[PDB]
Amino acid sequence: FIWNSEKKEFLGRTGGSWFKILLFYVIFYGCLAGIFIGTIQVMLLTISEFKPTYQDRVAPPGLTQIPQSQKTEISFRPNDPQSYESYVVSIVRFLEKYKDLAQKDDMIFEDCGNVPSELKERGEYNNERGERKVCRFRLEWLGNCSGLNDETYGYKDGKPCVIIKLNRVLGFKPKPPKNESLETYPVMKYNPYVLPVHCTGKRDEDKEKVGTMEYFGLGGYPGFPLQYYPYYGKLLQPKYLQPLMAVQFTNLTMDTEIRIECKAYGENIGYSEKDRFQGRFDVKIEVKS
Amino acid sequence: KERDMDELKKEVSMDDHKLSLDELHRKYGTDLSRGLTPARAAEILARDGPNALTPPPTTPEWVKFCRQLFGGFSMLLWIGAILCFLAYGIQAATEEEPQNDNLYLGVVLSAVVIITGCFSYYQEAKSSKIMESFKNMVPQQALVIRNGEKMSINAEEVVVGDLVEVKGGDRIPADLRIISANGCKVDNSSLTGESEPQTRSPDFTNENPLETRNIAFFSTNCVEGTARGIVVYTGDRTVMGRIATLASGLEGGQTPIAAEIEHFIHIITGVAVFLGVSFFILSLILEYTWLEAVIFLIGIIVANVPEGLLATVTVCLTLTAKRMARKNCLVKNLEAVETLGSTSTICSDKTGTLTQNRMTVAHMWSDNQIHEADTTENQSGVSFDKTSATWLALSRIAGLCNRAVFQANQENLPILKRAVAGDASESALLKCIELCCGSVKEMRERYTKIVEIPFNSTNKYQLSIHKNPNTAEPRHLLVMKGAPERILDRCSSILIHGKEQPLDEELKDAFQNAYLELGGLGERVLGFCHLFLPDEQFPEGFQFDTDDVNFPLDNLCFVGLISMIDPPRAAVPDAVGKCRSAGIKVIMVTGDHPITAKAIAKGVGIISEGNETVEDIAARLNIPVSQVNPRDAKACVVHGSDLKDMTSEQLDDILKYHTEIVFARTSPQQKLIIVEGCQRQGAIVAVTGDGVNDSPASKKADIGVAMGIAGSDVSKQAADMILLDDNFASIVTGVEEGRLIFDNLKKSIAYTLTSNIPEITPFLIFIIANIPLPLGTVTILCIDLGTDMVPAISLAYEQAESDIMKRQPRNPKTDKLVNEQLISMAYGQIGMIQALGGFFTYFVILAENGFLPIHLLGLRVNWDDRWINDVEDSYGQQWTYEQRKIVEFTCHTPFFVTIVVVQWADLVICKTRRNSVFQQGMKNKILIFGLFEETALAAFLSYCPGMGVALRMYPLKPTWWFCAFPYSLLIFVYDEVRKLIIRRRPGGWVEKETYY
Amino acid sequence: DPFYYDYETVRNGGLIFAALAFIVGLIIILSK
Ligand SMILES: C[C@@H]1O[C@@H](O[C@H]2C[C@@H](O)[C@]3(CO)[C@H]4[C@H](O)C[C@]5(C)[C@@H](C6=CC(=O)OC6)CC[C@]5(O)[C@@H]4CC[C@]3(O)C2)[C@H](O)[C@H](O)[C@H]1O
Ligand SMILES: *[C@@H]1O[C@H](CO)[C@@H](O[C@@H]2O[C@H](CO)[C@@H](O)[C@H](O)[C@H]2NC(C)=O)[C@H](O)[C@H]1NC(C)=O
Ligand SMILES: CC(C)CCC[C@@H](C)[C@H]1CC[C@H]2[C@@H]3CC=C4C[C@@H](O)CC[C@]4(C)[C@H]3CC[C@]12C
Ligand SMILES: CC(C)CCC[C@@H](C)[C@H]1CC[C@H]2[C@@H]3CC=C4C[C@@H](O)CC[C@]4(C)[C@H]3CC[C@]12C
Ligand SMILES: *[C@@H]1O[C@H](CO)[C@@H](O)[C@H](O)[C@H]1NC(C)=O
Ligand SMILES: *[C@@H]1O[C@H](CO)[C@@H](O)[C@H](O)[C@H]1NC(C)=O
Ligand SMILES: [Mg+2]
Ligand SMILES: [Mg+2]
Ligand SMILES: [Mg+2]
Repeated sequence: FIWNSEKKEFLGRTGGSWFKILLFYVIFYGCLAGIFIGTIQVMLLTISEFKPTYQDRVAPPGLTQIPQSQKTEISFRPNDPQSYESYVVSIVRFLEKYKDLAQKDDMIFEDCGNVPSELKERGEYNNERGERKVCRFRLEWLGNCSGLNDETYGYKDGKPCVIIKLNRVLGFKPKPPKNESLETYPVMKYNPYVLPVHCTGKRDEDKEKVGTMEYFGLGGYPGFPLQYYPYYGKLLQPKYLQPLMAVQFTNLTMDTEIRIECKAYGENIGYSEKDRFQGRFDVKIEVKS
Repeated sequence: KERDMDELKKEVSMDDHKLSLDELHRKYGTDLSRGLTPARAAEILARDGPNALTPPPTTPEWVKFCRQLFGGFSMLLWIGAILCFLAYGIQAATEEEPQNDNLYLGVVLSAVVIITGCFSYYQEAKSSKIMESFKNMVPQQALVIRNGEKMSINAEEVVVGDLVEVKGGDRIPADLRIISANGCKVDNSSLTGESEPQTRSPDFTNENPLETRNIAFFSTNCVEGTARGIVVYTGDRTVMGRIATLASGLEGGQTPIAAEIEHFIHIITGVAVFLGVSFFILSLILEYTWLEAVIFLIGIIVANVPEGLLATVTVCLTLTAKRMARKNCLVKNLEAVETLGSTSTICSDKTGTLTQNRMTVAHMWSDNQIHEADTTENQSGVSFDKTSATWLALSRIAGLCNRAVFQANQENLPILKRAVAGDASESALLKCIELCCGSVKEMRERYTKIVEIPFNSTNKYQLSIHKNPNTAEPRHLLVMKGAPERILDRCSSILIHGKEQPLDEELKDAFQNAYLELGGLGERVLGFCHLFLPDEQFPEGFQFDTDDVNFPLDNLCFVGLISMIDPPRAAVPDAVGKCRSAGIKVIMVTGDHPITAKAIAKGVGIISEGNETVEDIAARLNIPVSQVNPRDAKACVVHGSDLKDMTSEQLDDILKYHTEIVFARTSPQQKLIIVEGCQRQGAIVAVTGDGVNDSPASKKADIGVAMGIAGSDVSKQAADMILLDDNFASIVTGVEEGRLIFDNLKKSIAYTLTSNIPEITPFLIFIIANIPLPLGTVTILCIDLGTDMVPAISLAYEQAESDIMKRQPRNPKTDKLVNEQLISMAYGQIGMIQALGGFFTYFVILAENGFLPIHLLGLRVNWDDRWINDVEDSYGQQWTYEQRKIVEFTCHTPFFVTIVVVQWADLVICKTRRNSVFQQGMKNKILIFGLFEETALAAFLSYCPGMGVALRMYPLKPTWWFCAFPYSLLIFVYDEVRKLIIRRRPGGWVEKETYY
Repeated sequence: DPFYYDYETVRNGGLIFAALAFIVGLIIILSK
């Protein structure tokens, strides 16, 4: 029945007219493709080259960590050099963008304050102005954690440390909580021009509290200086260096795993209970020896 | 060794019937006058088995629910479910999402199999119930004679070889060898097919025991007279029992629709494994480990499976079946609805099927003229002119001389279908007079019967004499009926228009050739005569008895003839007309006598006028019958006598070279052989039947059809469809309905099959170009089982695109349900435009949200990574997991909505295969509703609160809804011009490549 | 702020739509 492979004269199944149909499908599928690209082209006419057409999805930016772990977890032996190597290299390449000889140009780089400062507004989001300068970030701002060449350098080898970073959003201008700050634990008085961040063991119940935490920020404030905002997008600001802030855990119980959460506070900031990375942060660390 | 058993059952029977009664009883060890001894009787009764058929060997338990759960389509969904379950099992290789995905899916497939199973099951069950309600078996106790004494015992207690007496009305308890009889006419109507009651006698008549008069048969009622007989056969060993067991023992065969679906499945799974394998290879050719490649393989295959279309087909069929039932046409089985549509040959039975199996007045002789009466069950015909006085005289003769009287409870009943106690002919005549001339009650009691002579054993004249009811002349009225030649012997005067005459050979032979013409017409003729009496010679007080000649039995006044036959059912002739019109070949298969069979055949239009049999030619031309070349004969009446000596090639030839065929005098086994013979030709056969002789035939046919009332029980059990109202015209509607539901199935199928392109492609190019997954599993389900359901059903309500009863029956080999063309449309063309629409919407959403399409490539690796929370879009922004995943889910919803949008267009063009939508039009209301409910539904799932929590389906921004729009319009405009070109050029390249 | 979308209102529209769209469907199948 299906032994119709080839005979006089049809190629399996029927091979008289194969040209016609194939030609047809070539024309047809050609046209379809054309039409598709057509619609995708006009669609592409309607997106702004500067700002994305919808930002409502990234609205509460998230807090991220230097050594993004398999699942939020740094577990390592203080001794074995290969124990922490993955993390160490992650940090190494992360801050490789931040070195002082990497921001050489005064054409595209700008030296901002040594102290947190008011937001730097550059024009509008069009191209009338040139490509915007980008504010410098010197690794010295985080002391004892990547420390330039000066210490750690085990980068926590004795006791654990993680840099937290804020997610980039084009146009986003962080508003820190008012000087009427509804109980934000222990923090400096530099609320005017800094987006604050603080770390805790468990969220809002009992905790296996074991931690002493030291923070390194711009000028010493545990947060993000407003001067680096707003972000102008990859087109208007390539080589844009965003603020980094480091958190070192000095006192911790070594052979036990305890969980840490870092919250960033502000009105412009928000948290989702479904997204544990939205506005907040989670890290499980166990340093075992 | 049951093969052999059935091999002896397909062979026509034998008997001992021709024996000297001396030798008969010598063999059976019995006394002919005294029967046998009670001890002996109970000795045999418990020696074998009581007189009754072993109950139908079939009693499938409700465990037969299981049947509905498999077949072949539910098999496809089963292996699908299993594959998904295996896939998730393999996804137990890790910590894995399918808690909402693969197990969800496999369980859903299972749910569809089980639910569709339950539905179809419930339907067939319901039909079985309504059939059970028809079962009424009354015990009828047989009359035996044992030790010389007549004893009436339960019929099941009758043994082999004891004397039995049967009387007027008695049913024949078991197979008898008549030893003695008086005026005994048994009704063989359902068993052998003989229309008129056959008389039974001691004497051996025909070599074939079925036609002989010295045997009486189980399940046949004795119409009249009385007879004695020795029981030759008891229980299952009887004739009707052998038939019944053959019938129980036959095979259904695969229904045509079921086969078409099998082939359909072969196509679907074909593309399924081609895609699955080719992409398995392709996936390995890139990166993904065998694990991932296998998951993709199971993925693509399972995705190719239409879960919805099992429901939408079952519902489709059920709808058509519902209409069938509304018309009092019941289908035992669910797929049995289509079969008529595929039928190229109808083998029909004669008595009780094509005819009413009720002796009825056909033609009458008045004033040397033939007037046809109305032979229809419903009286839908033409009444004769009853004004003439000759008819009045005649009608009084027929009404007055009879033993026929209506029974106690027949008043409200229609005069025809109402019961009557009397002879065959007497019943016909009684009903006829009670109909045409008014009532026979006051009419028969008007004239008072003095002395009557019942039918004599010889000469069969029946006379009676009454007093005068008129006011003018008070002479005694004499009346007599009898066979035309005998009454012609005793008649002199003839009446015309109310005044007398003697007989002249001109009109005497006019009567002779009228009698030979009506007799030749297949009808049975009766001479009707009357004579007034010379009341001067026979005074008002004269009491004449039946001793000497009181009345001048000669020189009487011959009035006329009344002829009668069992007529076709009113609806029949037109119906056979339509079936022939639709190109179905009608073959009559009857066990009746050829002389009547041919006449009824010509009457219902199975043999058209002017078509000559071999013998008609031989007769007209005055030559030996052997001379004529059979090619010159279009029609043939095949005697069963020859049918026994016939071979395969011979019967094949008869069926091949004759257009109008009647097999007469054919045993049930031979009916089976004829059906099988039409099936050797590779054609779809439908059988229509009444009695037990159609049991093996109706079973073997691709579709059997019983008669709900005039049908017997065994053949009703054998039938795949029953006619409750006993209307033959239903057959026609049947072939129309099934012919239509074929087309609509295509449409439905096509529609659903179009959705597998825009459904499968997302997971395809997900693996290929490494973009984030455009369309999820839940969305895909909302399409397959959620939205498309109502439209895909609504398609079943589509109407005839042209006159279907015009077109020839389909060819099972050539014309297919799902064929290479359909797939070339659904997968090849329309499905593709759909897919493109979908992806377009996808890119509009992602590009608007900040991921430009070109940047979406390769992204998935990091995109699907739960722990990368800085993910660069085209604007340099950083997305977490849940954020971008919410855009992916809010990218699944618009892909789903887009599918709906393009299924609008698809549903409107799938409505019509050939006609442009501007012709056939939107008159389908369910379809409109389908569109509304569909869109409403999609809108709901997008926008209902917490659906992003439940289904990961998010509200669409309004502009989204329109991305799909031009693609739908393209689909519509495209197919419309295809269905324009096809109309304009029916050569045709578009018609050959596309029209499906 | 461009970081706010009236989803509740589009949500309301689509639903109110789904409501009419359905009951107009029902009028249609019930032609009396
Ligand atoms: C890149 C890829 O993505 C993830 O899984 C991928 C494979 C597998 O997991 C699933 C879910 O189980 C598959 C599944 O097999 C088959 C489907 C059920 C199939 C359908 C049949 C049907 O009828 O409807 C749809 C088509 C795609 C499908 O809908 C899903 C899509 C989600 C996905 O999750 C994708 C993992 O992260 C994986 O490790 C990584 O290789
Ligand atoms: C950074 O690390 C240095 C060690 O190299 C710390 O220096 C010590 O500081 C403590 C007071 O906290 C003194 O008692 C020690 O004598 C110091 N030792 C050395 C070698 O400097 C320094 O405190 C760390 N700074 C922070 C902010 O953690
Ligand atoms: C000639 C006619 C019939 C239609 C041809 C198609 C082109 C010219 C038009 C018609 C439909 C249109 C699209 C439908 C609506 C979407 C959604 C919106 O968010 C951006 C614009 C966008 C992407 C449109 C771009 C241009 C489009 C593809
Ligand atoms: C037959 C053809 C013309 C189909 C036309 C139906 C279109 C125009 C209908 C069907 C579904 C409808 C949408 C469903 C969702 C709502 C959300 C609401 O907040 C604003 C309008 C909006 C977005 C509707 C606009 C009109 C809509 C897209
Ligand atoms: C907040 O209040 C403190 C005194 O409680 C004051 O010293 C400080 O300057 C205030 N800062 C702002 C921003 O108002
Ligand atoms: C750190 O913890 C140890 C033991 O838990 C304690 O003795 C020590 O004082 C702590 N260091 C501080 C408080 O600086
Ligand atoms: Mg059958
Ligand atoms: Mg019959
Ligand atoms: Mg599908």
